[PDB]
Amino acid sequence: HMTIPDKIKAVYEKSTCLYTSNEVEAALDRMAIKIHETLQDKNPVIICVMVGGLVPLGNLLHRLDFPLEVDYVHATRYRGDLTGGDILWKVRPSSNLAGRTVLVVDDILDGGITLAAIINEIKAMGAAEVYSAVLVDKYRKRVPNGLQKADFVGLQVEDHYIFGYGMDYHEYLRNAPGIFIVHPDHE
Amino acid sequence: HMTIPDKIKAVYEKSTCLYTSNEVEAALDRMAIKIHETLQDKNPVIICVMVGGLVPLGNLLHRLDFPLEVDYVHATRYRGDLTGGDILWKVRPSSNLAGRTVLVVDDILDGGITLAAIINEIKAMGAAEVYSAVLVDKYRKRVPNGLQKADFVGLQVEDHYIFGYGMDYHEYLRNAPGIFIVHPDH
Ligand SMILES: Nc1nc2c(ncn2[C@@H]2O[C@H](COP(=O)(O)O)[C@@H](O)[C@H]2O)c(=O)[nH]1
Ligand SMILES: Nc1nc2c(ncn2[C@@H]2O[C@H](COP(=O)(O)O)[C@@H](O)[C@H]2O)c(=O)[nH]1
Repeated sequence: HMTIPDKIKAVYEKSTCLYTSNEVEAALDRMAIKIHETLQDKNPVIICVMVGGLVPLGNLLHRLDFPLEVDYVHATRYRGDLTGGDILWKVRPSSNLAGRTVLVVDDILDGGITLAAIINEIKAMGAAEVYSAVLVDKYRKRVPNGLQKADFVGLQVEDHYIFGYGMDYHEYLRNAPGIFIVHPDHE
Repeated sequence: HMTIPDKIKAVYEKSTCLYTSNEVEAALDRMAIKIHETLQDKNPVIICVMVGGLVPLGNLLHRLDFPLEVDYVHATRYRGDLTGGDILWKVRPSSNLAGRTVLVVDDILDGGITLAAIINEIKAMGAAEVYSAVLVDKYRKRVPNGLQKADFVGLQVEDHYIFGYGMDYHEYLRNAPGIFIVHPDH
């Protein structure tokens, strides 16, 4: 009977397009300019926040024209975890970050807890400066211990269930060419 | 003293453009079409070989039009390690891969030992099928131990020391918009 790949095609067919890939590229361009002005002379280590950060960072990187390094980090947060302690670390920041300017790049700012915990841990390693870049910002959705606002924001959105351009629908659909809203039948 | 940044800026100024960003886009386009025809129904897990595969994969992903999943892996190898016997794993393949069609994505196929070791460890996790994609193939440079041919290749190149589009020069220049060759004097 019915498969997961079958449901995924269906989810995609029922979805509503919120941003075309061209609009995302535009947002990525806007961010690049802002990142340039701030970080061009900082010799930053740009940290990809796995796995949501992958396609945004990939597309963003070649728009960045100043010396930089790349690294990555991976952390997961439980549903009911509001402190930031009790977040599972898959890939930790390194001591190499000590005395370095760091830019953290993720797909979405929601509650803000994952990214705050990640930033704290990067700081705990001795990073001179820490910035944050986010493709989408769910501006109406912070919680007290969350990273309140990000330094660089591609797009501002309402609380939709969204996917595409690195954002998953249950691990699928990171490859969808834009930002899509999940039909209420599929949320 | 001379900063690492200053040296990097200089290394980029003397560099020679092998391929433009536009050329790289077109390469990625070719790969996407071939990947579609091979894997459109396999429900693959596409696996990013860190950190070289990040920008190639990131750019590639939205070109792929079929159901898929994403994961990453990280293995490094000593140049003197002529077998895969002493590759040091940063991030290992998961058990979740058991019974799955897997695509491995990397920046460059050089000798092939690092790639073949990654494929083998993936196979050992019980993977059903493993395919390999690479942005650039140094076709002349293969060793007997390494992975001989890649299933998908973006571009074939001579043995230049190269960077850009995810490929580094001592961790730098992964952001260079295209593929570039270091000046002989570097
Ligand atoms: N795919 C998807 N993921 C989301 C959405 N909202 C939040 N997330 C997930 O939650 C993470 C951020 O969580 P926070 O710690 O900000 O509450 C993101 O990196 C992302 O994985 C959404 O609408 N779609
Ligand atoms: N930046 C850069 N990396 C290279 C080059 N040649 C080989 N490498 C690195 O070595 C890996 C290939 O190793 P092999 O498969 O030959 O053991 C690639 O994934 C890449 O990270 C090059 O010209 N430039």
